[PDB]
Amino acid sequence: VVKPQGYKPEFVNRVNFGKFWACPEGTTDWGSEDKQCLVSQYGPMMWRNKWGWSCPAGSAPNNSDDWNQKCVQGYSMKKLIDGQWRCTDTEIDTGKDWSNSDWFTAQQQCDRGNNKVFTRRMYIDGKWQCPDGTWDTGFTWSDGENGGKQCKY
Amino acid sequence: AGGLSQLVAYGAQDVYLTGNPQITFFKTVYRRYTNFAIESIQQTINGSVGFGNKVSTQISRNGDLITDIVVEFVLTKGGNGGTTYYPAEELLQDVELEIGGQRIDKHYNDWFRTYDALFRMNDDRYNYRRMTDWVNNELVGAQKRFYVPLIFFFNQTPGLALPLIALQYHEVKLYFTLASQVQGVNYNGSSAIAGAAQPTMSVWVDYIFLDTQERTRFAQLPHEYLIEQLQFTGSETATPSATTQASQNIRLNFNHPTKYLAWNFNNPTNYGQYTALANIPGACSGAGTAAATVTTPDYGNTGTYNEQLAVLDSAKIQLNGQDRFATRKGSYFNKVQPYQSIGGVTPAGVYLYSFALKPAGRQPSGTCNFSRIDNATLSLTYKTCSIDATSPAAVLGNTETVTANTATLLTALNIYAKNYNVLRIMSGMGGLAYAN
Amino acid sequence: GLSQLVAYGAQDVYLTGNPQITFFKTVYRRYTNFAIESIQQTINGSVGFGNKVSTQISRNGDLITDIVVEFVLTKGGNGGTTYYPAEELLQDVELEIGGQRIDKHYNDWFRTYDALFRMNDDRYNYRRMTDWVNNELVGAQKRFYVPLIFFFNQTPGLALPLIALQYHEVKLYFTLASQVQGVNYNGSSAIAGAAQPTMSVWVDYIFLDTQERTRFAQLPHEYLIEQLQFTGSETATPSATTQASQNIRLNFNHPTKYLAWNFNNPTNYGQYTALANIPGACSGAGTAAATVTTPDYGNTGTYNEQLAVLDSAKIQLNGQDRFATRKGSYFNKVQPYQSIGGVTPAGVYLYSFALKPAGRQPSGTCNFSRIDNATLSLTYKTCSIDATSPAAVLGNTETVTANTATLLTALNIYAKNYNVLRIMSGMGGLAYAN
Amino acid sequence: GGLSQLVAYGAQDVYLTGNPQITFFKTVYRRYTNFAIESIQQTINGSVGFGNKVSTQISRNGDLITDIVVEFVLTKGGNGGTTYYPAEELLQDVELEIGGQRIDKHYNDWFRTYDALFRMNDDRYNYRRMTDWVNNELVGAQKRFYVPLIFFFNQTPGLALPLIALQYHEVKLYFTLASQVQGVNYNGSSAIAGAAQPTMSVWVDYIFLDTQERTRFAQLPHEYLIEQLQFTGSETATPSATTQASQNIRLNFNHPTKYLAWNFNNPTNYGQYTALANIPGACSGAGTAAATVTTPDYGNTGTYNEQLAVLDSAKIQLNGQDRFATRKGSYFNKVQPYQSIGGVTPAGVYLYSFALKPAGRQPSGTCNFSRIDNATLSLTYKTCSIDATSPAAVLGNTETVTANTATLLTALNIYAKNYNVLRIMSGMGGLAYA
Amino acid sequence: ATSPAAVLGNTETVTANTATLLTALNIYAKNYNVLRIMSGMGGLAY
Amino acid sequence: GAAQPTMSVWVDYIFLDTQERTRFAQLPHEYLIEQLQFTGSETATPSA
Repeated sequence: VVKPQGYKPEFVNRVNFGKFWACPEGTTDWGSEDKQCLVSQYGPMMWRNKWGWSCPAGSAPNNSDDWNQKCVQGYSMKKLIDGQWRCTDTEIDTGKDWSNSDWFTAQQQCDRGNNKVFTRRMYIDGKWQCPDGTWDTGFTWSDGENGGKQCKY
Repeated sequence: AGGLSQLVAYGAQDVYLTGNPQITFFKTVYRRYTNFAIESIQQTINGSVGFGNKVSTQISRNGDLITDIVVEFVLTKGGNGGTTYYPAEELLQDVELEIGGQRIDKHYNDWFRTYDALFRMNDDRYNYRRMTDWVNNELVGAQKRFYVPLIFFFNQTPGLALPLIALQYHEVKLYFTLASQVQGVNYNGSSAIAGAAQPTMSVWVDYIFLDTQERTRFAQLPHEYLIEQLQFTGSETATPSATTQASQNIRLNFNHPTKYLAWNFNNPTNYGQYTALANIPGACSGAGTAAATVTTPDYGNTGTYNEQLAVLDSAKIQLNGQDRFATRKGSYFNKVQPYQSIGGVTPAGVYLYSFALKPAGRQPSGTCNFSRIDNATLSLTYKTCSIDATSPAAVLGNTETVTANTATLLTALNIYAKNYNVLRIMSGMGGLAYAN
Repeated sequence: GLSQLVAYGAQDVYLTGNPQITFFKTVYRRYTNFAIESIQQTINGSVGFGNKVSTQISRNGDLITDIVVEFVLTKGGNGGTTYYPAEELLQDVELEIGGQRIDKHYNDWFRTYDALFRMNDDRYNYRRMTDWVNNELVGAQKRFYVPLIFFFNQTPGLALPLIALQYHEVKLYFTLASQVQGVNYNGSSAIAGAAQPTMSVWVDYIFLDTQERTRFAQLPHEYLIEQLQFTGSETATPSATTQASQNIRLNFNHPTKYLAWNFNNPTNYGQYTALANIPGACSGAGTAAATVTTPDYGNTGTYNEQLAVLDSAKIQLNGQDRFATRKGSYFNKVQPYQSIGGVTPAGVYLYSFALKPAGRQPSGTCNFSRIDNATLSLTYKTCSIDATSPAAVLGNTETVTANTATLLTALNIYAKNYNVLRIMSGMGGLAYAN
Repeated sequence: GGLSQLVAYGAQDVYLTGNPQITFFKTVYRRYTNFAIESIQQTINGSVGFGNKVSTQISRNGDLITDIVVEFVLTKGGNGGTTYYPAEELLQDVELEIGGQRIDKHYNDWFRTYDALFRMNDDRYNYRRMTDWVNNELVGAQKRFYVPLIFFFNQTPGLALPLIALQYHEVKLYFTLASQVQGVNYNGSSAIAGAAQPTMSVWVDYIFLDTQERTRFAQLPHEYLIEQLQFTGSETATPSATTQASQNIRLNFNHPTKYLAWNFNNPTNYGQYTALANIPGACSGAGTAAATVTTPDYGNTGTYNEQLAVLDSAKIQLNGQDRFATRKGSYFNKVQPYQSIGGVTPAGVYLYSFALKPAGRQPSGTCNFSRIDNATLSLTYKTCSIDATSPAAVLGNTETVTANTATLLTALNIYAKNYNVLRIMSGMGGLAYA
Repeated sequence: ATSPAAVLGNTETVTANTATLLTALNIYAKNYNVLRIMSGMGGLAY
Repeated sequence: GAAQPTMSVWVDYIFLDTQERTRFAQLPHEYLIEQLQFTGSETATPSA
């Protein structure tokens, strides 16, 4: 008899974007080192945190078993920016604020469609800076073939 | 690609529909029910069955619960096709439901017609007509058994099955009055039909036999059923003049939480006639030809959807001196109210006003408690009866505020109210809770 | 359905990356230093019709490739009387290395090979080098060039390293036909005054510079080469009243690339089809003078399958069907479509065991050295059509052919296989005997 | 079935499938630099007309260029059969200049010779359709012709010319239009009254590179291994009725030469490389009473009938030494291209390759004439004794003779195609070797 | 179209009067996609 | 015999250089725009 298999998540490797590394665009900046990028739509509630599983940084819990697929790829959180709990300009606020939703849908708020690794800067501090919740990648609108602006998850 | 291309097209807008899914559609779970059986059992009718006679029956205790009741009648046509209109409905003039000597409800042939006009529909309505009339161009002498279902609350749903078993000490009776005359059967307008046969009658009750634990529960527990009753009074119509618009303020002697009011204007001469007669193919005997008369309907085609032949211009319901709603046109009560609240087609001359969100259902959904309204009234404005009924150009080319000169024959007004009450059963006895 | 699947919402965004190669800037490979020279060989024995002659390839260069046998012939009759006569003339050629036969081709093989594997202008140019194709008349003299088609005669990649064969000689033995149509004989009738052929054998030699020449001279070498296997047999000749059938044992060995075969009338070189009174199908065809017993020699070949004799065929291995039985037209038209890309004349058939039998690179073989019973099962067409009546031929059915098709009594079955020619310590031979 | 072949596995399979290296059931792909191609019209400086010299300059609209097609609009000055590749004849020559340096130059005759040797099958036919009238068009007919250029960058993406890296050098093309074109504005020596002048336009296919490739071209130095054509005309040692003339022609060539090519011709009639004769297609009116052997059937000027070719035999000498044994003209006409190209070469056109595959871009053996102080082409001509007006005299002739009309082939054209290096740096380009 | 002099001796911008019978136009495009097979099942990427 | 009109619609397009095309494609925009509101009605019939 041959032993059955579970989710078996598919994870790619982070790439060199010039003086920094980041996860490729169809993927998310999941976990670290062994599992750096998620490819499939769900992944292994990575334990490393702060320590804590949420879920972690860029994915949110779903109502399932098989830890390997308990977080769904492509989300974040309200992430307070300046004085308002807005999603990043390139993110889509679902509307699931928290109070009007159950635990699973309350966490799945920003729908990071087409912006899983990089986003654009925001006119928040009056200076066009990297969103409060992300790392400040050195690229600009003049720089070609790199539409992402200061951002990384 | 293919169906899978839809599944993958997922974004924020979908979270609201399928995120953290709660249900599916691909797996039905059914509820387990009790063990029961149903049987059609004939009742014994006391008194003499015939036109104009009053007969009755005590529902035998041949089961634990009762629901459907169908009254069978056998009639023979007293003339050719086109002379009758729902004759078995006309025949059963009224039906009274009494428990333990207390009247629970009472229906009239006109209610059955009004009820049908408002609440039955499509093939249900057609099949209904097939059980009460001759609809296949039958000829004189044709014999048919008609089936008139009753429409008491327990005849509508098992949920309100009358717990005959819980009434071990109180009889339940059905009193039936048969009309003195039935159009196209024993009379043609005012003329008796020589040789007409008397009806044969049989009353059938569908009795539910419950298995032991369920049976015991009904037999021993007290019960409270939220059920419906029909309130009804006849009024004289402020029959419109051919010269002006009559108006009328009708006191509504109704009580209890009322789901809706319903009413019609009619000509008592001809059962089911709620509209004026006219020389157009659908509105009179011989309509459309030289032999046409606008004093007699083509009985088989008594009803119509053409409101030009109706008499209500507008109406409002006033409660304790205050208008309930803005005055609306008769066509609003005839077409919109039932569109919104029932979903069928109400014939001209029949009107509905609901105080309920879903009056065609059984679940209470908003009622007007007339027992808390010191003085409710129905205020009507009638159309001017100036149209020469014998001239299609006038009959069909006229205005909103007018009707046929023959509309003045619609001298009677029937106002109904359907309300809720509670049938309370305990210790083998039961009578409807609220007195008024 | 409890297996794992992937949504692939952006699988391709995830799988991209940088360019690997650019189309607009070619790098040419630096190659070795070599030169090519065409050198005449000495042919021993008298050259003439029906004679057996031979030549030893002189050690003039280091490696050899192309070999062309030149012949000079004069037409023994007018245009329409010859058909690839220089091909016919070289009845056969045998390749011997170290005294061991490596290969051997036959005039009929050259005809079959050409008919099946050459194409377009190459086939035409080939015909120019072996026949008279511009309506030449009696006495016309031409030099013909018959290229050989041994493995080393097709690619430098298999150049034979004579330099690495210091103890072994390489020879070609050539049999010249006793008769060549339209040159010294018209059918069975000798042509009085016909000239004997002039013959010359040319070998194109590769001269290598020191580093490569030394490696060849000193190192052992293994060349993947192609050999022909062949034998003739009697055909279960069909007739007017019957569909003959035949179980033919295929006495082949080695990992075979393909089998090829034809039926023929041994009387007339290259005749693989029946004769008929339709244009080009017989001498005088289309006219009152037409004879359906003699071909229009200049137009011996045809694509009109109506004149072919194979109804259907299958190949069995170890007595079992290798593929479902297919019609003769499958072997004639489809196999070549799929495997060669040229056009094959009626009467010539192919069944490949290889994806690309026309190339050098192995692409699937049938190892007959591991097969106990290889059998070719043929079903022939009914020979009921009156060949002298064009309507009978041109309007016929799938299962029939010409009454004159019964003259195609000879069957030639060929096979090409891959062996290894090994060279070491100045000597060489085949890696496998069988 | 197929399984019966797989199971037949043993020792002789090891060299074919043991330790598999590749699988034929899986394609491997390469991520290529993104690009696009756009067709852009260049203008012509100078007046377009017969006998005029006009030129263009290729603008820097894209980054690299490849194909160039010259369009011409011509009318027929006579009926079908009066023209022969007239758009090819018209474009007398094209000179390629980069930075003012002459890089290369093609001639109408070269285009004809090139085609005769290297194009084939339907490539050749489709080519003819773009330069001639091949659907029996009549006088007054007008068509647009497309004459592709054949400079090294016009044959492969691999040699796309780096206009991008040539900041300071323009690429120009000088086109000479023939003063006369047969069947268009002249009929033999006679002018055609009312003949229209050509309409001309030069089209260049530009390659647009992505950012990354574009950057590399701008910053890196480049070199390309490219082809050049060397060409000179010589008088033919005209043969005659009583003799086989011979001639030693100095081959004034340099650089690594891929191959030599040559033909003999009648300067009056474009593309005529053979003698005229009263045999179908060999002369105007050939085969009938009106036949003349002073004028060709222009529409059938080319032929594969060698009997009309002038050359008997030839050899190439390097510094007075034979390079290969003397071979017959038919060897250069038929065998050389069989071996080296795989197409069919018309009579009167000859090829001698120094390369294994001269038809390709990749060098495969060259004769560097920069290291040969005195190369010579030695030609022997046939005896011009055959009376061209007597079909039998021609069709029944011998190897060493030709038509009396072969003495009209007074010109000899010798070409050499060689390899040089085009270097690009500092915004400028030019050749590495003189 | 019924007169060879007109058909064979004419210019670039014209055609046969019978060319008006060519009333249908067929346009084809060949493109590249990905066929994927996984765990016993398959279909196209997009 | 009146003829029907022939119609054609021409749009004048602006092609921007590289940096601007990029910004316009990616940045959000806001414009004040003008709109025409229109209500047709009967004129009180003018009287003599």
